[PDB]
Amino acid sequence: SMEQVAMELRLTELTRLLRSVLDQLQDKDPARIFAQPVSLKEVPDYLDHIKHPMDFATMRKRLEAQGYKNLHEFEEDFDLIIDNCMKYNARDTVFYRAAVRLRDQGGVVLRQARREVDSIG
Repeated sequence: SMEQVAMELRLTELTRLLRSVLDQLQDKDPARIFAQPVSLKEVPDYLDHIKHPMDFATMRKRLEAQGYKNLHEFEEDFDLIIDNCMKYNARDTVFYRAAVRLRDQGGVVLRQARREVDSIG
């Protein structure tokens, strides 16, 4: 149908906007701490601690499959990255501190994204 096509154009455009959001958030992680999945070879007990692992490469795979239906879903994944790190790592660690800085800096980007998503529909 023509409606399914229109719906698909909207998803494609959301995917375009979320790609730009993802790039901007990932720039706030210059140490690349959150770039890839925590390695189960190197942290063999990880899944005993963290039930839903997340990282920027994993988000990017979902994004490029047009797997985010709305900004809420995308934000859920970004928040997992931060919240998983803040649980597994102690306060006095470069990892925890990196997550705090990512959360704080990302807030700004995500605030305007929400306005853009609502504004453009």
